[PDB]
Amino acid sequence: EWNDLMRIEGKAKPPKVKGRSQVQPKLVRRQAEWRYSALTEPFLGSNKLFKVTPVTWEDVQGARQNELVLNYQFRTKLNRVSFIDNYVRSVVDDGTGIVRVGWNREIRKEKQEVPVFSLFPIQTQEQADALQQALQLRTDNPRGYEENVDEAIKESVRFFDETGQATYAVQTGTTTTEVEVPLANHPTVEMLNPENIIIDPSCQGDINKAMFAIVSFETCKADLLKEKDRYHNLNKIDWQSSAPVNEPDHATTTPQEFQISDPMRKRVVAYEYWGFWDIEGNGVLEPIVATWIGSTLIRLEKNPYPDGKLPFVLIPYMPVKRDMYGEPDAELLGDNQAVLGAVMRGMIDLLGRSANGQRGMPKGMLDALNSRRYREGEDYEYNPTQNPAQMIIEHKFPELPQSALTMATLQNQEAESLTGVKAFAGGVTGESYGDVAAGIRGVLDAASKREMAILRRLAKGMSEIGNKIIAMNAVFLAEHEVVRITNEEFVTIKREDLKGNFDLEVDISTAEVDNQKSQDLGFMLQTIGPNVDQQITLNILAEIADLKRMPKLAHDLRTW
Amino acid sequence: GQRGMPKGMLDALNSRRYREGEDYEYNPTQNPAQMIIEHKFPELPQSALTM
Amino acid sequence: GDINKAMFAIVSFETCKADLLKEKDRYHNLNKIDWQSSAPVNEPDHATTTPQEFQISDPMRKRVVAYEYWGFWDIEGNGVLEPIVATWIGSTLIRLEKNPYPDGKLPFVLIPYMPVKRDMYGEPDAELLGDNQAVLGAVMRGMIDLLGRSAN
Amino acid sequence: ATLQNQEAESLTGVKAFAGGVTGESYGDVAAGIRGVLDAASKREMAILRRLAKGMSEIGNKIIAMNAVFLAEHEVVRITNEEFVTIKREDLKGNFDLEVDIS
Amino acid sequence: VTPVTWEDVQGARQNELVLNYQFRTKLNRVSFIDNYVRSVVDDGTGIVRVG
Amino acid sequence: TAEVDNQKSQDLGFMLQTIGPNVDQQITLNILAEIADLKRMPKLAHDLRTW
Amino acid sequence: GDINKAMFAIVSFETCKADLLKEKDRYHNLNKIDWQSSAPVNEPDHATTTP
Amino acid sequence: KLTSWKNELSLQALKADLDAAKPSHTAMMIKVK
Repeated sequence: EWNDLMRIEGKAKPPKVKGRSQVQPKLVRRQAEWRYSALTEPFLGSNKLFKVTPVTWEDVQGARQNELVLNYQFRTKLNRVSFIDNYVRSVVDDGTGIVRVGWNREIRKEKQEVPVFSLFPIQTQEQADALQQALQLRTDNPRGYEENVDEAIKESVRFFDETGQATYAVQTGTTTTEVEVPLANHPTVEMLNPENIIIDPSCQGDINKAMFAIVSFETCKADLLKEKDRYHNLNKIDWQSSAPVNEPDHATTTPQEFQISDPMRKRVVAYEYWGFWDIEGNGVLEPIVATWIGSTLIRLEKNPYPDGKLPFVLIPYMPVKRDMYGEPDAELLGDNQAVLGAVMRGMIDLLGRSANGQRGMPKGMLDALNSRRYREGEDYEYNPTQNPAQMIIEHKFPELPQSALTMATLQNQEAESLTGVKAFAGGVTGESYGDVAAGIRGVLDAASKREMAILRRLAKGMSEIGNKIIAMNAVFLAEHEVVRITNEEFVTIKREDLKGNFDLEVDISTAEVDNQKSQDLGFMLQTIGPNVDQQITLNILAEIADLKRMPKLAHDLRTW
Repeated sequence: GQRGMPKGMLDALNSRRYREGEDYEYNPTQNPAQMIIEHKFPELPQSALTM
Repeated sequence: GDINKAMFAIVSFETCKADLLKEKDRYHNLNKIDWQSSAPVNEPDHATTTPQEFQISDPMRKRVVAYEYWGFWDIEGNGVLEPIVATWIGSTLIRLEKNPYPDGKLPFVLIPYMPVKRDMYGEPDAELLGDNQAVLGAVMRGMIDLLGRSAN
Repeated sequence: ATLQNQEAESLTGVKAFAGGVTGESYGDVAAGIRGVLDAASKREMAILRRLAKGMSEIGNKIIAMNAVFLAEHEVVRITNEEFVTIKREDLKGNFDLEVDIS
Repeated sequence: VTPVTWEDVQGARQNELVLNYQFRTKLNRVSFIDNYVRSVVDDGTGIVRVG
Repeated sequence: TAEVDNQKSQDLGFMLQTIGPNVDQQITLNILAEIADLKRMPKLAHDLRTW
Repeated sequence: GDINKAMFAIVSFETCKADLLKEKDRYHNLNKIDWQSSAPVNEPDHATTTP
Repeated sequence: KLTSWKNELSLQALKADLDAAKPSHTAMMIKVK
């Protein structure tokens, strides 16, 4: 009903009349139209989307590493602008937004020739110097070590890492070995159609208290074959039986008649069950996942993600107390839209149905010749009894009553009062999102704070998504990938500490936050004596340089 | 949007010509400018807005 | 609603024999092509500004419509999809090979003016303004008719 | 006529002789910090960012293609500096670079 | 083009120089920009082919 | 609230200005520690405290 | 009129067997309970959004 | 056979895919027109 009100469909459409208009102005569309651009801007003002801050003094390296990895992943693997637009539009239009977070992995086996090296004891000072230079290069610059050191010295360094004794290796022969090259290792974030996902109704208004959640999506055989070990009973599946046209419950934009010729690439609907079950029957509930296509159960296993919660995030546009869902603005504005449309139709019918351009002539004022002369457009002579100035009538549009304009203005004012959105005012709440930047001594009009609250509600969901993705990256990503992305030493996170989010805090980053942090750092540097300690000054300067996006200068200052 | 026309002002042919949307001729006894009425919305009283 | 999730993309363009001969190794079966059969006028589907009756005398410089297929196919039949490219003119397949570009994605970029949630395409401003334009035109026509039809 | 014009301007958000200065404020450190613009400017800014995203994608694709197709001597001629080599394995994932409109 | 890490300055400068030279020499930037913006505004969606 | 932290920072700065910087190093280091803490700089505060 | 001076307070909530079994020591006589007899539909006094 | 691949697409598959995808594009183009 809300979508029909938004798009003027269903009951919202005016009745069809042969001799009258069928026009309706779009009020809810307009109010949401400024809201979209009001909300979307804060999330796209800077190149960096996520900000990670340490909780203690020991967490700085981990926070920097996780921030770099998360920013790289969001910049490369996802289209940020489209995702933000879809997220904001769904939240505004439906009142509730469900986000699905998952992991995508694909590995290909390849065979490459690998040289065989035979160890030999280190002799003379030249070998020791070469090994020391290789170790120093690895410590200072991983990329230079990977590109320039060459394979034999790399093998020597690996043996030094494994065994304390230094050794020298000489190539003997080449042997073919099987190596796995992963094409894609990146998280996936996707908005979900509300009709697709079904949540436990007995959750008592809290998503975490929900026992189970079921989501239906479109998939092909290639996606299932990407991870062969994960799925079973693939041969028993009949692809024709499970089709988008066959299941009316699934809501999708795919045409009903579209079918790909290749059986491997054909799309079939599948279901998943995320919830808690008593697997051992002793009264202990643990998270599980189950996937079935049609009537065949293909996948059954425990929850793979470390967090142990359902990978869904809900964000309400307008919260309802002790309720999970939210409400849009169409509920308050449907009546006003209907009344405004009725008034506008009345005015347009009034103008259209009237006769315009016609001319009325009294009988007997002009005889045949004079009437013809008047019609052609030349001078004429009339009977003095009738006065052409008054008797000749040229029709015009009727005058509009003031009641229609007054009522249209009243409906518009009531709509703006209820919604809190004006045509050409507001929208600048995003510049004041930063706490240190503008929260301190920041005065905004009454209309800005509602948008501020909505922005905070969206930012909470964004922070939850970031935390989930960080938790997944802590396990799935390997050491060499993180070293390649960050070009720094790796920091390890213990598996038992993964359940509880310590040492980290995730929040949306804005341009003004960085400027205010730079000003605070400058003030702190001014307050402390420059000659008190050189290390503190160098670290402060490096922190200031980082916020200004000069990494070479910051690295030079740090290692000075 | 309704239109009311007095009886006898226009004969059959002139009435049809008026209805189609072309020029016509009327009897001088009655004046179409005042006789032809196009109904409109009534004016809202000030009492409702004041209250 | 995601361009990256698309399995395939097909684009039609106008080309001449010289362009194909620029890279002889890439294309095959050039002799079997009948140039007259494949023409912009012959195919109503292709949309172009070229005049229907315009024709270049030189056979080498004559323009013919061609099609390309950018998508993922299971080349080895073991369930692994890899990007490919295929070009055909008329009913003859001239080129077939893997994706040359390092990125491995379809070389197309889509930008929407006004995004539609869970949809690829966008919308212009004419959708909202058509009725207003019609009403304004009607009012202006009424005013001009009122002035013009009067005797002055 | 005035009502139709006002409704069209409200729906579209574009006026006759106002606005259009959003592009000068696109710079992040330039004007995004402590930059206040009217409500009508932010829609144009959003559309401009949507265009800039496609421009960045085009630039990334062209850089990826230049990484393979262009030879060493051509790049040396263009830049008049020493050549820097990029490995073929790193071509799939865009590391070390970020492209944006200047 | 901006570096992500401290080692990327030379590569960023090289790629920026090459890209700017190519776009300045091999293309008519003004006409391309006008066509791009006009098509995006008029049709609501713009498709760019890179080769 | 955010403004409470700012006002506490201003009060600490005023107290640091009023008291002689050289009368006691421990008091100055401590005051700098709470000033850094209110600015969300745990590492700087820890460095100042254990200096 | 004072909450602290209140002698008793009674609250009704919805729970499952797993919640009670989380801490087995606290609860007794779990077997004697019949789950069907005590249901949200059975008790009109309890107000909840559960269907 | 243009290529040495074990499974080759052939022109009929591409033509069938184009014919299948055509109806949606044809309906969409009406809005742009």
